[PDB]
Amino acid sequence: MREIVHLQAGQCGNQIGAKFWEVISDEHGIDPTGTYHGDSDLQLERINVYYNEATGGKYVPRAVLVDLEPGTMDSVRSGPFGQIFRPDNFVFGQSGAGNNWAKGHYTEGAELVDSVLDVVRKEAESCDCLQGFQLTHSLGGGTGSGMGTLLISKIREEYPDRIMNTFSVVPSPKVSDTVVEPYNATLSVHQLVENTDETYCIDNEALYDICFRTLKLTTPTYGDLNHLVSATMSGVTTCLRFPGQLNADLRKLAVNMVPFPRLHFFMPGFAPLTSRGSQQYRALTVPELTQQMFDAKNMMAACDPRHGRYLTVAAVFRGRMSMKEVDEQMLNVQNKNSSYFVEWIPNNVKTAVCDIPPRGLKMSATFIGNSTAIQELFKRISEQFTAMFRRKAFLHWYTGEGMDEMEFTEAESNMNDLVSEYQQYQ
Amino acid sequence: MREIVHLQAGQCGNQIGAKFWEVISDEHGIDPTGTYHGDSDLQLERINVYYNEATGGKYVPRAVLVDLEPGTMDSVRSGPFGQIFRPDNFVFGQSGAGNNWAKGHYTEGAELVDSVLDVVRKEAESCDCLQGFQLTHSLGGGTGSGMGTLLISKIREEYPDRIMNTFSVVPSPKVSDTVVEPYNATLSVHQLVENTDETYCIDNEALYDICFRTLKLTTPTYGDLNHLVSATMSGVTTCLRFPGQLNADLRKLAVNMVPFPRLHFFMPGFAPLTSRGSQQYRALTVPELTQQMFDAKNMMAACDPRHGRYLTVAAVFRGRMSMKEVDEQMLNVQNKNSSYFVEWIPNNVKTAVCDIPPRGLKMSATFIGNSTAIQELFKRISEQFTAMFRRKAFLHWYTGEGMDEMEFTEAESNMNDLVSEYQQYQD
Amino acid sequence: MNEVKESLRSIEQKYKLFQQQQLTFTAALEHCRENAHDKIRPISSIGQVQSYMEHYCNSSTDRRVLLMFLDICSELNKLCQHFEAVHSGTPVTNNLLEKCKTLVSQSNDLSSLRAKYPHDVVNHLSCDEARNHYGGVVSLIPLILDLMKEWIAHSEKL
Amino acid sequence: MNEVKESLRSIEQKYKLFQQQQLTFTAALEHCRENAHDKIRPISSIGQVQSYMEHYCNSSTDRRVLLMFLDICSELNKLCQHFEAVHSGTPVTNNLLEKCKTLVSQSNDLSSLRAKYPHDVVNHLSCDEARNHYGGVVSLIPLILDLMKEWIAHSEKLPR
Amino acid sequence: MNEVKESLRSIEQKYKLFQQQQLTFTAALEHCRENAHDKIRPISSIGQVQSYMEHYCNSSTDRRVLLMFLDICSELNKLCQHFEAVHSGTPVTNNLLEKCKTLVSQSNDLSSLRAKYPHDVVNHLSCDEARNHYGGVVSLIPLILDLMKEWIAHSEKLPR
Amino acid sequence: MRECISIHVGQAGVQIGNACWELYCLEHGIQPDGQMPSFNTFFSETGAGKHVPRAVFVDLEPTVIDEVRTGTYRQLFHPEQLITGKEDAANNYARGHYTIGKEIIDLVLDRIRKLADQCTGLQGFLVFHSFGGGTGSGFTSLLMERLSVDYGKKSKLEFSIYPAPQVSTAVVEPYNSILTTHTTLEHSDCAFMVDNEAIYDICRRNLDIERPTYTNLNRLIGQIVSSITASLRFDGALNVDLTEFQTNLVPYPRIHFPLATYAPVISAEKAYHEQLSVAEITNACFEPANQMVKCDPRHGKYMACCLLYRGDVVPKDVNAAIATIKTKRTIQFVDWCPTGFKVGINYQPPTVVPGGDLAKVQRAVCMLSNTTAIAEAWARLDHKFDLMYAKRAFVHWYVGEGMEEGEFSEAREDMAALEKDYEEVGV
Ligand SMILES: Nc1nc2c(ncn2[C@@H]2O[C@H](COP(=O)(O)OP(=O)(O)OP(=O)(O)O)[C@@H](O)[C@H]2O)c(=O)[nH]1
Ligand SMILES: Nc1nc2c(ncn2[C@@H]2O[C@H](COP(=O)(O)OP(=O)(O)O)[C@@H](O)[C@H]2O)c(=O)[nH]1
Ligand SMILES: Nc1nc2c(ncn2[C@@H]2O[C@H](COP(=O)(O)OP(=O)(O)O)[C@@H](O)[C@H]2O)c(=O)[nH]1
Ligand SMILES: [Mg+2]
Repeated sequence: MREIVHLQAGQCGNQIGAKFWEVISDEHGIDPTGTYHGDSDLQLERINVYYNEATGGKYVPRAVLVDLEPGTMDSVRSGPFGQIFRPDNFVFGQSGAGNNWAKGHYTEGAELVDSVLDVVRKEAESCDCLQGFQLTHSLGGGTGSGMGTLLISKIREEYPDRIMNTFSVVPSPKVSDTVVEPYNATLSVHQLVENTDETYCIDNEALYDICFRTLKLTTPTYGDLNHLVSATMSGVTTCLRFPGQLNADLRKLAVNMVPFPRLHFFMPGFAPLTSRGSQQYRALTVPELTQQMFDAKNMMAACDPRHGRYLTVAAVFRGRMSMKEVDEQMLNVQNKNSSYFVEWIPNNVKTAVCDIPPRGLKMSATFIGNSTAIQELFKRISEQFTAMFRRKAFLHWYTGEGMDEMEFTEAESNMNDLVSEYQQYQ
Repeated sequence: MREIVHLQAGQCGNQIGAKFWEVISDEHGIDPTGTYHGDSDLQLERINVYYNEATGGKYVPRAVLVDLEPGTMDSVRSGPFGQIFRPDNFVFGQSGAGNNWAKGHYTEGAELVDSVLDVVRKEAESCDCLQGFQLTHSLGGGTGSGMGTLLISKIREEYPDRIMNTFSVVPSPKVSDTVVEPYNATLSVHQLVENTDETYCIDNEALYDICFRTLKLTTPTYGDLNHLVSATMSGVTTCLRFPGQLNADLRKLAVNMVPFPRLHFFMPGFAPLTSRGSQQYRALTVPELTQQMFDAKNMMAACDPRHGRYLTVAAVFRGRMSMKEVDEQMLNVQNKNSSYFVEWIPNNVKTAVCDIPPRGLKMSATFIGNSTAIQELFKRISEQFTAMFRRKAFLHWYTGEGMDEMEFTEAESNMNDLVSEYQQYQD
Repeated sequence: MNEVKESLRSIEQKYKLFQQQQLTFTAALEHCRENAHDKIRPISSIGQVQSYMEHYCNSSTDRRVLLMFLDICSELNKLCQHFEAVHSGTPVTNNLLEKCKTLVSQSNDLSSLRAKYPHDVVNHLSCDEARNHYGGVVSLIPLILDLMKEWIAHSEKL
Repeated sequence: MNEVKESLRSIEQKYKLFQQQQLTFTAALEHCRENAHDKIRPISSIGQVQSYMEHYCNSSTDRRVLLMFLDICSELNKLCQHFEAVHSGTPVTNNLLEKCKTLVSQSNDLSSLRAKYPHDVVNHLSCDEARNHYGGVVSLIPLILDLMKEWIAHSEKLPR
Repeated sequence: MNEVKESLRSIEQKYKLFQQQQLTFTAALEHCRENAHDKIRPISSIGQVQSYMEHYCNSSTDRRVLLMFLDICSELNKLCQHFEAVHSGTPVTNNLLEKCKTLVSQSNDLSSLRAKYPHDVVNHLSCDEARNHYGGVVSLIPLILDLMKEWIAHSEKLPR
Repeated sequence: MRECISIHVGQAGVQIGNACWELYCLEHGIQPDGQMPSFNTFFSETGAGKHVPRAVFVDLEPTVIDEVRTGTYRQLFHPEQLITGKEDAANNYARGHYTIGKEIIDLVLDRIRKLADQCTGLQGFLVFHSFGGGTGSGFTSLLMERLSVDYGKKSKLEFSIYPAPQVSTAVVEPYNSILTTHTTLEHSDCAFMVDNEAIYDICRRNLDIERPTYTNLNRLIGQIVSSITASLRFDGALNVDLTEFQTNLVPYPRIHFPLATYAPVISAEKAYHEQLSVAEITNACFEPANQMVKCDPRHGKYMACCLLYRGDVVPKDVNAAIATIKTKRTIQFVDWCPTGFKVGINYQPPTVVPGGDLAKVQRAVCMLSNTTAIAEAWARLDHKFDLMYAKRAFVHWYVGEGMEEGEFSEAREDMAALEKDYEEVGV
């Protein structure tokens, strides 16, 4: 009865969001054609959260896909599950923004978003109690970044009392894929702080590290990294759609991990990843998972807890399991790993357990973290942006489009004052 | 019983009316020969609403098709339903009016209409009590307009206590098809206000958008564009021929809809529209249809609703559904869109239900509405007619044909006073 | 068995179409009676219906309705033959086959035929004119359909 | 004997899948009854359910549930025939096989059938729906399964 | 029996034609009797009709109407020749065939035939002419056609 | 030996009347033909066994009547009792009072006199019509003007489709309602009222039906009438006559506008868990969520309450519950009607239609109650009627069809006088 509209913008967001809808179909048993073939009534019980209803048994995804370059959406609709989405939600512009944030904010995408407002309005008014918008994008690509951060700012003015969950891949030091991505970082996170509630900072180097170290897979292309990514967004709503022993919706999590509006940047994780030679040698238990969640290796960020302190941590379980060992093992690591948590927040861990497991795995776990290792990630962004603006370089694509340099210095003030305030509580 | 004869004129009218009967013969299930082969007795019951009974199990359509240029009616008898119409019902003139209002009214007007009036009065008095008239003429073609307006003028006089409903084609700027559209439409709409009860205005340009935007039609010839015009007109009189849970007719529509005798210009919308690639991709329900109803993309005229207020809104629904849903979802649209309707008329929306849906469809939705934004459909013709008259453009035809220039200024001034009438109730 | 079920489904669909087009059949019977001027003589035979269709029917829709009734009778006769082709013998099955053949014969006195629930064709029509002539023609189809259903149930039991 | 036991195990797995999709079967029956407007006359035959699926089923999942139910009934009938095809049969076994044939008969009225413990198929439906609407159609699986298991036990109890 | 059925409509149509030309036929037999001087003999013999046509015919109209009547007789004879071979036989059917052949034979008197209520051809004439003069000839056609409808009813009744 | 005559006007009187006599033949055990496999109270009989109902149905637009002519209950009714009109009145009171109302009134008056001659003893008239209707507001008004001239002191009742405040199926409905509350003010002895927006809210929360149509509205409204006039139909411990409850509910010749409220509006699954005590059937009657008309009692004061029960009800807890009903201070009463409760008990319990969306109940309750909560319900409708006359909308049809424009000014004064009567009574 609660619904989420899944906005999906940018080529990275389109490719990540393509796998997102692929797994929740796989957990519910939906073919690429669109004929329902779920073998259980449990997903029939709660399906209206993400799918909508068409006449004849067609369950249509509630996905809006918008991008300024038409090349992705052809490959999206030519994908394995691209034959099911809404063509009227597909609104493609012609000119790609060219990794420029000001292109997505004044020049070409600024006209397109008015059409985007009508499309999301069409999906919104069909419901009665909507949670909010799960938008998948990326900070690196200015087409997803320039248009996307204008969308959060516009929806927030329109809809004050909802939830705004954003899954964005933050810029990375070693997999720097765009020269102006530090500019695309600072001009975008400046909108991510003020008017966004749930923000999930995914860093691809750990995703690169996980497939290298933990999985040791020989040929995992983008069809395989996105599979690990796509599981985590389900764990955000794994208690929303699957009823069980202990239930928690979105804002139950959102209020709980966020003490102040400046602290809302979430490191995600998934937890039953296992090396292919070691299924039979590994015993499937809750204490086996206890090392695995609070392993530093399995996080989706190139960050170290060694560097920062946990404030709030959320780890939702998934499977048929007791409540003893869930509390007892968390009693163990809250004891031993006391230095990682701050001394002034007790009962750091929120544990919620869902009974329904994913297909092909008897048990699952999903990680959310709110540490103070994200301050150095944003600090490294700040100093590189400080060095670039010191030379005032690359600005002719920016200043030549009418936007002024006063927006650069305010974000530079706003970037440091985000993480300077992180220090006071550290 | 109560009865409407259908009237066609001009090249534009005869192409619409040929396509207009392509759907109402389908809804009643009639072969091109003229013999019923439907699968429902309810079709046979009120089948005399448009037809005349004939021996041998035949049914002859009753329409008066008139054209001074005989090129069009040959294509009418070359149409798919050319062998079903009455051969005595076709009246042909010698020379066409040639996109002139002056040639269609006074010079080459009287020599055909009295031969036409031998056909109409024979058919009209043949019934017991006639219900009204339904004419398709266009304001851009001289043969359709001036000859048609003269048909409007005198059949009104012959039967004074009777309703007349017209489906007229208003022009658009980007689809400019006649040089004297600021002349011919001005010379037509001035006599329609005084002497027509109901006027329905259709514009070509938005239909070229609708086949692209709504249905995503790839090769939209006039067979496609007239079809959306054709099926829209059928839903206006659907309760006349089929039962309904809330029956209504044209003059039911009129009473609820028209505040004053001189403000009777409407806008139609047809809306169960869904593209071919989305047939499995949409749900058929009243939350979809009401949202599809008042959308700006689905009005059949080059207008915008936000530049005015809807005075009254009527709707003839059709299909099997739940009476609460229309009674609900026409209510909150009066609530949420509070400024988009007037405040001096309470309960603006008018609703009606017919039983039988069309073949190939589950539920259907039809819109008829008067809005105060319609004055741009009149002041544009007013400012263009001033642009014509200021440099004395094209006046040389009308001077030698007997038309006084004071007739233009009388037509200019009274239609200039009328645009304030839509304007004054806005403010 | 399966082919008998297919023919039964086809006969049921055609009979549902006839029930939808039932009023046109009444109009056809009225026009045939008016043309033949046999108001005293009630319509009680399939041969009478065929003769009225061939001689006292002029409307195309009336002829189509009479052709539908004749096709229903032909389908009943063919299904009766196919039942004998498919089955060997039983007491109830033999009695039902004899009754079906007698009812499907063109000389069957239909005036004694009165259908039961859920065949509400009598309630839909007027039983004054039906009890005069139309009731046997209205109720011949439904009792035959019920007998066919009973024979199908007996064949399933066997 | 061995193939009959394998067929019974496959039927048990199929009935477990049907119980996992049991609410889909109830929704399919409700949709078929609403489409056919037979809200007063209850569905009393597997052939009647098949006809409703043939004429008044439009939802793909509903059609899949009805097809699974009809195929499970067909497998039960094939096992009933295979019991006589395999074993000679005792007198009580002949009575049980006649009961199996009568229960799996498509023209038989199943409105009088109600399950008992430990089969909670009746408790899986509402009291009115079990009493007058779909109790027999819901509970046909358990009594037929118990009859098949009793026939297998009787065939095992026969001497050599 | 499609040829038989087409013959049935043709014979019915020519029977309607004969009954439409009933009044001229009586005057035809009247002047035939006047020319033959056999006023005592009641006209009920087919061979007598043959001889009267062949000898005492003086007008083309009478020649034509006697042609029509004897053509009716001959085509009914051919229909009886098909009916005697088309059926297998019950005692009732044998009685029907024997009566049909006995009536259509020219060697039999037909003075004992008077029509029933469905055919009103008896009452259209004058008193003595309908009673004793031409009653057998007038009632020959309804008896044969009534045997035709009775044979249709019996053949539709009998299960083969 | 006693008889009752039910007159239904308009198609709003048709769908209600199609269900009203649907339950009546279902109660007594009557086949749709009119023969069985107390019946003389409403139905008449033929010596051959058939039954002819003593009822008249009137409409002007036949395609809703045409459902009856070939319906399931086609043979139940009488051929010449169901008078077929020619052309609809179409929401115009001036249509149904000067031109249409004057044609078939004398044919209506002739059939009643033919029925009154059959009536060796008649109790009164149950009139069914709609305020927003065209036929039900025009043709009723001059019928009641003519029925009161012909008959001196016979009993007269009314069941009206009162205008709900929010939902609407018409636009000039306030003009028809104002022109109905003038003529019926002068002569109608009583006026029971229902509105649709109450029923949609009732059909949602109580019957647990997501999608109701007027057939579901017909079955609930139709069973209200059955329990109203079951006392004359079936014997009981304390019967109520039609002459009785028109006198026990009307305080003044002008204040004659009661309400209704039914209990238990309860579904099949819901009543299997909710007990039906004598207390709980009548405690739900005074709960505002079950109120059959959208108005609240918190601004209202009750004037009179006629209650009718059916079935296995013991008369002990009838008084014990009403005693408990009188205990709460939240229920308001005026200080000049302390002993203002009526009790009617009937032996025969109500029956359920095949496939009934209600519950098959052992006991039942109806309340026909006047109150001062209805004054707020016209405290909006009077402002609606004064709003449009200020801009003089929709007048121009009313002038030409026969009524005076001054009748708008005169009937406004009667509208305020009735409201002024409600204020002084409700102090
Ligand atoms: N509650 C309810 N209201 C009905 C029903 N049928 C019709 N109505 C009401 O009838 C009103 C419409 O007016 P009509 O009944 O069509 O008007 P009329 O008196 O028949 O006159 P004409 O329109 O000329 O035929 C609407 O307000 C409907 O709510 C019904 O079955 N239930
Ligand atoms: N995790 C993940 N990242 C991707 C994928 N495809 C592209 N990216 C990242 O997307 C970033 C560039 O963003 P871009 O696609 O240009 O966004 P756009 O400008 O809106 O199209 C690069 O840094 C890539 O690392 C993918 O399949 N998975
Ligand atoms: N929608 C539509 N418009 C048409 C059709 N045929 C003609 N027209 C319009 O009619 C106008 C010209 O009409 P015209 O032939 O000059 O009328 P006439 O001279 O009086 O016969 C053009 O603007 C066309 O857009 C048609 O089939 N459909
Ligand atoms: Mg009406």
